[PDB]
Amino acid sequence: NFNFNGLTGTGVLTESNKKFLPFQQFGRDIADTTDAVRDPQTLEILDIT
Amino acid sequence: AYTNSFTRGVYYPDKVFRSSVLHSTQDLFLPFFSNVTWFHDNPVLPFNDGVYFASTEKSNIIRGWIFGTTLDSKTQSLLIVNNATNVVIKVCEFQFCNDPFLRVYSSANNCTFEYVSNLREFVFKNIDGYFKIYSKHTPINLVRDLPQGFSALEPLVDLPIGINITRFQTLLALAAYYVGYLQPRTFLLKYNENGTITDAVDCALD
Ligand SMILES: *[C@@H]1O[C@H](CO)[C@@H](O[C@@H]2O[C@H](CO)[C@@H](O)[C@H](O)[C@H]2NC(C)=O)[C@H](O)[C@H]1NC(C)=O
Ligand SMILES: *[C@@H]1O[C@H](CO)[C@@H](O[C@@H]2O[C@H](CO)[C@@H](O)[C@H](O)[C@H]2NC(C)=O)[C@H](O)[C@H]1NC(C)=O
Ligand SMILES: *[C@@H]1O[C@H](CO)[C@@H](O[C@@H]2O[C@H](CO)[C@@H](O)[C@H](O)[C@H]2NC(C)=O)[C@H](O)[C@H]1NC(C)=O
Ligand SMILES: *[C@@H]1O[C@H](CO)[C@@H](O[C@@H]2O[C@H](CO)[C@@H](O)[C@H](O)[C@H]2NC(C)=O)[C@H](O)[C@H]1NC(C)=O
Ligand SMILES: *[C@@H]1O[C@H](CO)[C@@H](O)[C@H](O)[C@H]1NC(C)=O
Ligand SMILES: *[C@@H]1O[C@H](CO)[C@@H](O)[C@H](O)[C@H]1NC(C)=O
Repeated sequence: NFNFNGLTGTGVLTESNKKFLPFQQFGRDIADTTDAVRDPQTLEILDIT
Repeated sequence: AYTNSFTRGVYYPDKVFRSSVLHSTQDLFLPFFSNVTWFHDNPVLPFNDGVYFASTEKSNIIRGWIFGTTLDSKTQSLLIVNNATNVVIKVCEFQFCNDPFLRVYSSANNCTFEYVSNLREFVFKNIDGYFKIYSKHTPINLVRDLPQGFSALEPLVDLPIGINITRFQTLLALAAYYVGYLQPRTFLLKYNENGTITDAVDCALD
C-alpha cells in the first residue's frame, strides 16, 4: 500500500525509466489512475503497476 | 504591424506525465494561425484572458514586464524583471513611470508578494489567483519575424499572487516582439515516447 502526498493506492512500486520533466509530479493511466509518481523526498520516479 | 502565429504557443496544460498518447484538453490556448500584433515599442497593451509573448533578439534588450489594472499605485501590480544575475518578481502598489526603462517606478508600497530566482517564447495566464508563466528558448533563421514550425512551452513558475490583471507593458534596457491573446479552445495533444508534446490539433480551426 502507498500514500504519496495523499495519493493512496496499492501496487508493486518499481524504479521508473519514465523521463519525467522537472515540473511533472505524476503519470496517468487511460482510466486516469496514477501510473507513476515522484517521491516527495528523494524526487525519484516510481512505476505503479 | 501584424504577423501570423504558425502553430506557436502550445504549452503543457498540466504537471501530469503522459507518453505515446493523444490527449484532448480544454484550456486557454493561442488559436492556430492567429493574427498576432508585431512590435519593434513599449506601449501599454490589454491582457484579456491571457497573453502569448515572444521576442526575437540578439542583445537582450527586453528585460521584463509589468502587469496590473490602473498601474498608478491605486491598485496592486505585478513587476517581473530579469537582471544581470537574477530574475526578480514583486507585487506592490507601484507608481510606474510614464515611460519605464532600465527608472521603472517612482515609488512602491503595500507589497504582499516577492520571489527571486534567437527566439524566446512566453505564455502568461491568470486563473483563480494564480499567475502561471510558461516559456521556451530556441535559435532560429531570422530575427525580424516569427518562424514556422511547432514547439511546446514548459511551465516556468506558478505564482499565487491573487491580484486582478487587465493590462501589461514591456520593460526595455537602454529587437522585435509579438503579442497574442489566449482563448478557450479544445486541443488534441500528441505526446511522444519521451513524454514531450510534439504536435497539436486546434479542434475549432477548420
Ligand atoms: C478588475 O479590474 C477592472 C479594471 O481594470 C475592473 O473592470 C470594471 O468592471 C466593472 C464591472 O465589474 C465595469 O462596470 C467597469 O466598466 C470595468 N472597468 C474597466 C476600466 O474596464 C474589474 O471589475 C476588476 N475585477 C475585479 C474582480 O477586481
Ligand atoms: C538582481 O536583483 C537582486 C534582488 O532580488 C539583487 O540582490 C540585491 O542586491 C543588493 C546590492 O545591490 C543587496 O543589498 C540586496 O540585499 C540584494 N537582495 C537580495 C534579495 O539578495 C541583485 O544584486 C541584482 N543583480 C544585479 C547584477 O544588480
Ligand atoms: C495601503 O493599502 C491600504 C488598503 O489596503 C490603503 O488604505 C486606505 O488608506 C486611505 C488613507 O490613506 C483611506 O482613506 C482608505 O479608506 C483606506 N482603504 C481601506 C480599504 O481601508 C493605504 O492607503 C495604502 N497605503 C498607502 C501608504 O497608500
Ligand atoms: C528521446 O530521448 C532520447 C534521449 O534521452 C533520445 O535519444 C538520443 O537521440 C540522439 C539523436 O537525436 C542520439 O544521438 C543519442 O545517442 C540518443 N541517446 C540515447 C540514449 O539513445 C531520443 O532520440 C528521443 N526520442 C524522441 C522521439 O524525441
Ligand atoms: C528530504 O530528505 C531527502 C533525503 O531523504 C533530501 O535529499 C531532501 O533534500 C529533503 N527535502 C528537501 C526539500 O530538502
Ligand atoms: C489583423 O487584424 C487587424 C485588426 O486588428 C486587421 O486590420 C488586419 O487586416 C489583420 N491582418 C490579417 C493578415 O488578417
